[PDB]
Amino acid sequence: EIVLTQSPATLSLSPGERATLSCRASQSVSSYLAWYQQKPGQAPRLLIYDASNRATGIPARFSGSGSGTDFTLTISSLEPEDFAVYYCQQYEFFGQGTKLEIKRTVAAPSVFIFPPSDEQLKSGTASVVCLLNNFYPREAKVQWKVDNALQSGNSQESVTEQDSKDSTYSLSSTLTLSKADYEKHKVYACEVTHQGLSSPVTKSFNR
Amino acid sequence: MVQLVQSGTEVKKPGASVKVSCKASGYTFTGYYMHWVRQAPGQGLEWMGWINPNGGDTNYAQKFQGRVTMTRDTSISTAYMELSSLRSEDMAVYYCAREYSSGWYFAYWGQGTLVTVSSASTKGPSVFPLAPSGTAALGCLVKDYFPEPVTVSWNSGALTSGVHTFPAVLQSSGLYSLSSVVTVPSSSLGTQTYICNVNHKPSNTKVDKKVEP
Repeated sequence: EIVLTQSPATLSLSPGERATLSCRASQSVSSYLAWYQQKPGQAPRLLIYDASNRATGIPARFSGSGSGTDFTLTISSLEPEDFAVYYCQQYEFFGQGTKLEIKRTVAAPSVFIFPPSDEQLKSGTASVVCLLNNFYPREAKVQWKVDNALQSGNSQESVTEQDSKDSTYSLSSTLTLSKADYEKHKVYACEVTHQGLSSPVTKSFNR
Repeated sequence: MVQLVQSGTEVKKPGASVKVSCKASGYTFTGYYMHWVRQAPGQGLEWMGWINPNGGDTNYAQKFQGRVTMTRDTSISTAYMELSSLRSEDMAVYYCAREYSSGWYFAYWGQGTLVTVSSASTKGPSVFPLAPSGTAALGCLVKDYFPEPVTVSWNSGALTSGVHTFPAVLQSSGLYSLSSVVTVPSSSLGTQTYICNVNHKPSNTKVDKKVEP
């Protein structure tokens, strides 16, 4: 019906910088738009209503503007408290959200691979874990290869929240197979592609 | 001051119904529309409907029409949202929110109610080592448990630097899984003990697993 496009999906800035989040409506259905803030582990919080009216108790560094189809939330001089998720809203429609991330210099991941444990094998399951440690930006590509054959749809990724000290991310990728399938193949490898790596990094082992 | 206090956590099987309450205080209950908004784990906000506590008129999102019922008990200043035929996609945090005056926006929010949808039963995890080999990485795999959460410490909390406990991932079996890892100097692997202390309160599981190279 009506779609609200928030731009960008992620905004990477340093404390003390100006953030400008964008919300575009497919068909202009109101000059009035509301902005909400959601910090980790908290309920959403209204910042702006009717495009430019600041809610009660909201710091003045938050200001909204725009009319028709284009709306903007400005956060003057970002503070550590502000790196959160922000949503725009018109009537029953919500934007997909924009995550405000702490920016830092690119950091390549340290990659480690962990074979299944003997104890787990005894139980008839094999979990191969690939660890990507302390990297930035969050965009990372992990590719499992069993006997040099690409896998698909049989792995799961989990990513930590940006670290409070060095602002890096870590990522795990778990390949889960049955004991039978795990012992039919010899070579297990996880290939990592990241903008901080000049070429992909592969960590592998023989069962 | 305005206050919206919702009911506590819910755990339901798929196909059941759930009724979340939202008790309002500090203002004229009938004077302001109440909306319901939900947030599934790790994604955005989704509007469900509103009720007008003055008279009881409702307006539901099309995707919940016939499934959801919003009511209010003016005599105890409480609004309710009942969702039936629960699906796995209904697992989310549900919020009640009040309009400030008459504009369609959410000025006052309840604290939120987690509604878990699962066919699984309480179960403690199996803890498997992630054996390592200037820095080396090791960890522990905490596999197949329900419900969340588990807590992982290293050397009884004496080791906190470099620790990374990943968010749990819901497997297709309905059970959760996560790994906790830590980076340590390579020069100490042959003599330093590394024990992950896993705690799953629901199952009374307290497993200490030594992680040797």
